[PDB]
Amino acid sequence: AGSLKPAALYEEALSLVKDGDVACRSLRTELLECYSDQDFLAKLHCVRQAFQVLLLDETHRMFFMETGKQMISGLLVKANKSPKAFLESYEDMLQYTQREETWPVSKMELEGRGVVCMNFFDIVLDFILMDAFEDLESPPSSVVAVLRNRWLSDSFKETALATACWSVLKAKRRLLMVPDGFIAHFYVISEHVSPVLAFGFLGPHQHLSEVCTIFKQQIVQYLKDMFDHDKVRFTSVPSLAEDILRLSHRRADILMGYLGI
Ligand SMILES: CCCCCCCCCCCCCCCC(=O)OC[C@H](COP(=O)(O)OCCN)OC(=O)CCCCCCCCCCCCCCC
Repeated sequence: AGSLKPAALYEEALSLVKDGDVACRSLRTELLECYSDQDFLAKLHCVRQAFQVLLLDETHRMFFMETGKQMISGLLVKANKSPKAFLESYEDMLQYTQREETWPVSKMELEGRGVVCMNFFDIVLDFILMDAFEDLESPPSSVVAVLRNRWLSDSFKETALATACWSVLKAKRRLLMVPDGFIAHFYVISEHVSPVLAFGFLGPHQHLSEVCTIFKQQIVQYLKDMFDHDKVRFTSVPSLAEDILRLSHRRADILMGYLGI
C-alpha cells in the first residue's frame, strides 16, 4: 500500500480490477514503477478516463499534436536530418485521424493488434511510444553482429542499420489488414523516425546517443510520473486530468528546452 491514501476514483477502479473488468494490452507494472499489477490496472483505468476528458478540449488536443511535431522535429535536426518528410507524414496522419469515418476501420486494425481501448494512452503512449522503445531495446540477431564488426566503417553501419529497419518495417507492412489506414499512415512516420532512434540507441555517434537516451528518458519519466499517486491525484477525474495536463506541459517544456526549440 506504500504511500497510497484512500481515493474515490482509484477505489472505484480497483473494484473493476478485482472483478476483472479492466483490460490492458501489456502490463507495464515494473516499467511504470507501480506497486502491483492490480495497482497498475486501477491507475490505468483512471488515466484512460483522465485523457478521455482532457482531449475533448480542442486546445489540449492541439497542445499534444504540436508537442509531438516539435519534439520529433527537434530530435531529427539534432540528428543532422531534415524534418520535412516526417512533418508531412505526421500532418496527413493527423488529417486522416480527424476524419470521423475512418475510425471504425482504425478500431478494427488497432484491436487486431491487441489495443483493448480507443484511448490516447492505449494508442499513442503504449502502442506507439513504449512499443517503439521496447523494440529498439532488442535488435535482431544479425544487426548486432554487424554492429560489433570492427572492420566496418560506421557510414556502412549507418546504411546497414537503416536497411535493417526498412526490412522489419517491410515485414510488418506485409501484414497490414488495410493498405491505407491508421497503421499504414503510422508506418510511414515510423519509416522516417525509427532509423534515427535506432542509430541513436545502437550507434557509436555518442552525441546522437545522448540526445536519444535523454529523449527516451523524458518520455518514460513522463509515464512514470503519470502513474505516481504522489505526483498526480487519483481521487477524481477532473483532478487527475488537471494534474496530468500540468505534468504534460511541464515535461514538454523540459524536453523542448533540452532539444533547443
Ligand atoms: C514529453 C512527453 C510529452 C507528452 C507526449 C506527447 C505525445 C504526442 C502525441 C501526438 C498525437 C496527439 C493526437 C491528439 C488527438 C488524440 O489524442 O485523439 C485521441 C483518440 C481517441 O479519441 P477519439 O477517437 O474519440 O477522437 C479524438 C479526436 N481525434 O485516439 C488517438 O490517439 C488517435 C490519434 C493518433 C495520432 C497518432 C500520432 C502518432 C505520432 C507518432 C510520433 C512519432 C513516433 C515514432 C516512433 C517510431
